[PDB]
Amino acid sequence: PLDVALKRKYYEEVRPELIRRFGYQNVWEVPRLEKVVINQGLGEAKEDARILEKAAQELALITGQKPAVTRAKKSISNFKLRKGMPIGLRVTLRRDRMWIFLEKLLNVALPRIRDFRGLNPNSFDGRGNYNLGLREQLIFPEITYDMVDALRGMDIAVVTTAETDEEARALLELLGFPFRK
Amino acid sequence: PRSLKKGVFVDDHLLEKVLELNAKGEKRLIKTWSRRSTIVPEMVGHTIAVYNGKQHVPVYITENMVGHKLGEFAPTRTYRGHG
Amino acid sequence: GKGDRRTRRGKIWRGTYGKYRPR
Amino acid sequence: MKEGIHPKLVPARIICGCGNVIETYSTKPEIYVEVCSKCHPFYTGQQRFVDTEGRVERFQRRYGDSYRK
Amino acid sequence: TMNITSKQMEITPAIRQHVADRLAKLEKWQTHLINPHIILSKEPQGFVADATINTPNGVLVASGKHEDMYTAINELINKLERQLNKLQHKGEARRAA
Amino acid sequence: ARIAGVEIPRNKRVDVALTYIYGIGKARAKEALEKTGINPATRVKDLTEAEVVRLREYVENTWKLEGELRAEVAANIKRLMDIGCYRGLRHRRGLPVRGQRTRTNARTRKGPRKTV
RNA sequence: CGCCUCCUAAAAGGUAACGGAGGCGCCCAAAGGUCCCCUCAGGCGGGACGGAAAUCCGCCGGAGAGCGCAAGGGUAGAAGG
RNA sequence: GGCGACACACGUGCUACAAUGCCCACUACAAAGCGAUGCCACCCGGCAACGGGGAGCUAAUCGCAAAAAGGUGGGCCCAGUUCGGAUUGGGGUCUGCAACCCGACCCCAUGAAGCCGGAAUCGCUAGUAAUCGCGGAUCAGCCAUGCCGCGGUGAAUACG
Ligand SMILES: [Mg+2]
Ligand SMILES: [Mg+2]
Ligand SMILES: [Mg+2]
Ligand SMILES: [Mg+2]
Ligand SMILES: [Mg+2]
Ligand SMILES: [Mg+2]
Ligand SMILES: [Mg+2]
Ligand SMILES: [Mg+2]
Ligand SMILES: [Mg+2]
Ligand SMILES: [Mg+2]
Ligand SMILES: [Mg+2]
Ligand SMILES: [Mg+2]
Ligand SMILES: [Mg+2]
Ligand SMILES: [Mg+2]
Ligand SMILES: [Mg+2]
Ligand SMILES: [Mg+2]
Ligand SMILES: [Mg+2]
Ligand SMILES: [Mg+2]
Ligand SMILES: [Mg+2]
Ligand SMILES: [Mg+2]
Ligand SMILES: [Mg+2]
Ligand SMILES: [Mg+2]
Ligand SMILES: [Mg+2]
Ligand SMILES: [Mg+2]
Ligand SMILES: [Mg+2]
Ligand SMILES: [Mg+2]
Ligand SMILES: [Mg+2]
Ligand SMILES: [Mg+2]
Ligand SMILES: [Mg+2]
Ligand SMILES: [Mg+2]
Ligand SMILES: [Mg+2]
Ligand SMILES: [Mg+2]
Ligand SMILES: [Mg+2]
Ligand SMILES: [Mg+2]
Ligand SMILES: [Mg+2]
Ligand SMILES: [Mg+2]
Ligand SMILES: [Mg+2]
Ligand SMILES: [Mg+2]
Ligand SMILES: [Mg+2]
Ligand SMILES: [Mg+2]
Ligand SMILES: [Mg+2]
Ligand SMILES: [Zn+2]
Repeated sequence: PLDVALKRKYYEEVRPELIRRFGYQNVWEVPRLEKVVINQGLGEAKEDARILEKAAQELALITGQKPAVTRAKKSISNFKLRKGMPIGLRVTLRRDRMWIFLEKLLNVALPRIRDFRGLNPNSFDGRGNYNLGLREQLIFPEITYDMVDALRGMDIAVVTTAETDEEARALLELLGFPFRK
Repeated sequence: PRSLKKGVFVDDHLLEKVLELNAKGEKRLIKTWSRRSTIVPEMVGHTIAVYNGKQHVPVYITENMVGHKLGEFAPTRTYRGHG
Repeated sequence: GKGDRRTRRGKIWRGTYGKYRPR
Repeated sequence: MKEGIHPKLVPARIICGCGNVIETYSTKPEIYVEVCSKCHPFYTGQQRFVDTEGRVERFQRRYGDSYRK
Repeated sequence: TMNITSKQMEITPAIRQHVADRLAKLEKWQTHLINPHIILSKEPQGFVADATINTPNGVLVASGKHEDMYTAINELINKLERQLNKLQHKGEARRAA
Repeated sequence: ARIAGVEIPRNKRVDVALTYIYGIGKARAKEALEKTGINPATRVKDLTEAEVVRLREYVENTWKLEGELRAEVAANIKRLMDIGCYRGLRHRRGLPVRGQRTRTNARTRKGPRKTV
């Protein structure tokens, strides 16, 4: 396990404030991060140029992890969709790479968002997880204007061990998630 | 717009009935033909009827419609489209 | 061209003066 | 992790324009950014980049009171 | 498109459509009727239906009069047809050596 | 997304480039390069990185730009359309606003002609 | 007009009418053998473009999905992926 | 208040779609007219429109006044652009009792359509066409890109 500042901030600062805010009686009860699942519902590469390998080369630079192919469940005529067609990328981040990604996400990425006014406070799972979408991929520090070709965003699922939205709001806000309300 | 050296123009005959209402516990409905008069802050909260050439239109003055003219709020042409 | 107020040629066309055609 | 498919994460500098430097990890060892959480106006309190306006209209005119009472 | 002027006189949109349907007889000759212009007027003895139309082969100008406005309209189309059929066929005459 | 959120063209001079920003014209291009002492004829591909954030800093702190400007212009058109004044009505219908004749022309505000 | 499925068919089997309803005359080089792994439809909540429905996340959800094609039987402790 | 409306349609024009061009700085060369609650030198304030001072001229004297294209130098480098300047937000000026409907101008920002135009159609035979600016009547101001004039630069072609 690497020494990453966000992980250290979780144990040194975040956990004590969470124990104090909610009075947990077991150390395993305090909310922690389970995984961060990044998803590109590309689909603009269905048939056209199934050379989304451009995007896989991008997410691999952003996460240090090679994303895996999502394929269409059924066929959908209106979306021009054949069952089995490759229509995006999912990469599951855990442990240090999860911290390393979230670290740059909060410090660098979210600030570079256009007209950024804070994360949507109402986006919480209802069971203590959070989700946010992105409109571009230049938002991240590794993807420069030179290397890019097209504007592809993503979905980001933040899965915690918290049972409720309030505990999860507490954990994420404490880690440095900027909420507007 | 009007030169700043000159004043904020009100027809004086409309300005008067504003303050007499202010200094007595307003309001009565003001009928007027003073489309050219500015909506000075003392008017805020009154409802004044503006002549558009045909009807006196009841125009309730609010806080965000001050640097304006009374005519702007009683438009003169009836138009509902073509066809 | 002549229809552009923010140029010299435009102010000549209108017969006016200012920052882009001084007097 | 499987071999020969993942970009290697190395320790990395991130230099923002405000002089802030972050000691993190990345596939690139040194990166320049134009903004960060340390200087972005949403983060740095109510740092109203420009419009610390207030109302601003429709009364801060007050040019003037010359009309009579 | 086709324009209709009622000079010193008021007409309905129905009347204007009758005119457009009546001028439609000229479509027979399969030639471009370019900006056709009809002028309906009222004189002390009856109505006057004027028209000016340009085609690729020439112009058409004709005036029709009659007590009945529709008849004056019809007389106009008759005078306009005879001119159009002259514009469309007069060149064929000097064909044999 | 260099400055300010707009990746201004290289290959072009700085004064010319900064015009490719919502809120910066030929006038404010002269103001930015004088106030930061930058040769106004230097291509963006040739700005020392010290010059860039020097140019970046002054521009973003001085004037409202891009989104904040656009939200404001909209907010003014919105308030005019809410307070129900005459100019607001012209924005309500998409008709022109500055007194122009509408019997002909006004194609910019109305859009390409609708047949009947 | 041969063949398959259900019903008529009277709880074994079988059972007729120019009785009631549908399908077949193919297909698959994997859609076959074996080994290992995996589990659906659907509902709710959350997520850029993205929608009733594309891909992602969470909870509920024993089989209502799936099993090339009719119908029936069977079936996730797999015959499904 | 309307004559300024606006699903549309036609006529006349203005500005253009760019490099024989566009922009900035400097420097030339006219004519005809107008001008005493008029024309305004020159100074000062303002980026500017303009404002405050203030001389001259009943005007071949003083003033509107700078003509512009051009010439010199520098930038732009073929992109919907340093082409084009519509549309809109905001801030001002001035006239006028009063600029909402419905004025002109200045400044910041916005920066549209348009890549030379279908059927069809107009003008022009020489200082003409084309192109460039200047003046006047009307007139508080101005919706003049109109009209009546003025000079600058200056062609092509006519077999028939
Ligand atoms: Mg623990
Ligand atoms: Mg929620
Ligand atoms: Mg949870
Ligand atoms: Mg980046
Ligand atoms: Mg020209
Ligand atoms: Mg221009
Ligand atoms: Mg291994
Ligand atoms: Mg190995
Ligand atoms: Mg008509
Ligand atoms: Mg006949
Ligand atoms: Mg700009
Ligand atoms: Mg107007
Ligand atoms: Mg049986
Ligand atoms: Mg049976
Ligand atoms: Mg039986
Ligand atoms: Mg038996
Ligand atoms: Mg039978
Ligand atoms: Mg059959
Ligand atoms: Mg296989
Ligand atoms: Mg489901
Ligand atoms: Mg959902
Ligand atoms: Mg959505
Ligand atoms: Mg969905
Ligand atoms: Mg089934
Ligand atoms: Mg009127
Ligand atoms: Mg008129
Ligand atoms: Mg109008
Ligand atoms: Mg019509
Ligand atoms: Mg014109
Ligand atoms: Mg022209
Ligand atoms: Mg070109
Ligand atoms: Mg453009
Ligand atoms: Mg275009
Ligand atoms: Mg341009
Ligand atoms: Mg304005
Ligand atoms: Mg007006
Ligand atoms: Mg040309
Ligand atoms: Mg032709
Ligand atoms: Mg002649
Ligand atoms: Mg003139
Ligand atoms: Mg005048
Ligand atoms: Zn920073």
